[PDB]
Amino acid sequence: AIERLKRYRGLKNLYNCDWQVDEKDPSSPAEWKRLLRIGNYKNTKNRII
RNA sequence: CUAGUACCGAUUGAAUGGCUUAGUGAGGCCUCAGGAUCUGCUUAGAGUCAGAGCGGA
Repeated sequence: AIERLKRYRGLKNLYNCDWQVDEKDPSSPAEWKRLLRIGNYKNTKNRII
């Protein structure tokens, strides 16, 4: 069970967990800082136009 | 950060409308004049040959 499943964290509730977004785990894509990240898409869109 | 809501207040920017000072004023109508032209009569041009003179539009 360990070698099959060690990657699984286990949680009480997804809505309450503190899972980090840009997690450093190795299966995360090579591009992260390479990716564009925006936040307020609404306030970006209308501003650009 | 964004949204919403308002005040003044600068340009008169740049316009719309009412009132008002001063000055100007189209057009037709009435009236004082003017007379391009057209035409009747008359002594008189000829057996249309001119001129003048008295009228009308």
